Amino acid sequence: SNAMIHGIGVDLIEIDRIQALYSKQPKLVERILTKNEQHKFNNFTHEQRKIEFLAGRFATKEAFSKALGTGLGKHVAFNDIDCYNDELGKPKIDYEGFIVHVSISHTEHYAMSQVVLEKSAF
Amino acid sequence: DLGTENLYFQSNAMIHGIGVDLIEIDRIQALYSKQPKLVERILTKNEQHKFNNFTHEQRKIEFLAGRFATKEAFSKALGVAFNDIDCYNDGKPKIDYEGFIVHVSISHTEHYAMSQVVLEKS
Amino acid sequence: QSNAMIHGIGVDLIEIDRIQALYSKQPKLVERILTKNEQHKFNNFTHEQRKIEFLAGRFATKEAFSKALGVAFNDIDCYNDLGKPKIDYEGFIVHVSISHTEHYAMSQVVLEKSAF
Repeated sequence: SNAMIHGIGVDLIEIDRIQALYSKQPKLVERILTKNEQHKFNNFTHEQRKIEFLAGRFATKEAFSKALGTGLGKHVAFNDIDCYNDELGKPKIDYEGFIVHVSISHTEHYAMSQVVLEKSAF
Repeated sequence: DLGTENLYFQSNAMIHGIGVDLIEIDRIQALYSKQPKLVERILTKNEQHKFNNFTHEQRKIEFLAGRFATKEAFSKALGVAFNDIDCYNDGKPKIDYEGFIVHVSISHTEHYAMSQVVLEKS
Repeated sequence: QSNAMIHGIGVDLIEIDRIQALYSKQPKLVERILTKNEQHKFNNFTHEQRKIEFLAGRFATKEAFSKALGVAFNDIDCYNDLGKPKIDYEGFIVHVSISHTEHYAMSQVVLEKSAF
């Protein structure tokens, strides 16, 4: 554990899969998003923006899990990873022991997210 | 120290920021075909020279789409006009930006272009 | 050289259909792409769509690694440790991540410089 980066993660998600499931099970939102993220999700005036936000959050959490190492990451509830936005709108995640770097991108049909977990200490 | 909230000043991070961008090539094609002059707002002179010398139209649009994704990913990692961001090739893509070490990678498929950027402070 | 912590990064996005076509047409190319270890996993998949998916992810990983480095594809052994994908290459700490959807596979690689 001499490396300064603990791990990296990336996840690509088809918007139509998220849309399908949200339509088939609206309580999907409560299973992926924190209360804070739900507040945001419910505040979007446009349904397509809601689905994009949800897809981006799902991809981000999957990327975060992959950066941790799936063997550990699968034990972290989505509800416990709060991806919030700073004052410039940049996505952020706080997680003790790391400096978490996140980036999200959207097209009409896909959402993707990248996470790099930098170690906070030597 | 000094009692400032300035994030850059206080930061102990090795990575300054990361950025990813996914672009649908069809959108770039549409944009170019119905507004060719915007290429002057996206590409530097050297990039335009290269853009203009492509013999095949599809490779021309791919180059543009890849540069658009790169400038967006760079912009997101930095936290600067696109036509002042010169992404050149060693054939590795690279961006020189005073004060930083800029790491870039670009990938293309038939329908999508993507780029990722990681910035370290010098 | 440089005082940089990172040597290079790479990303590759690949259309699954293209890999499907490659395997259908020229199944012998797999031995030029996959290491013997990877071929073992590949051969062990009982579901056709999941083995093409595995192949596509490994092709993207080799492409991404190659781009980050700036080595033969079948000499780049990507194995799983907690299930995290890993590649050993002397001089670096190789960070890798792979993602799949129905139609695309992608991989990203960050080559961190080792303070030996």
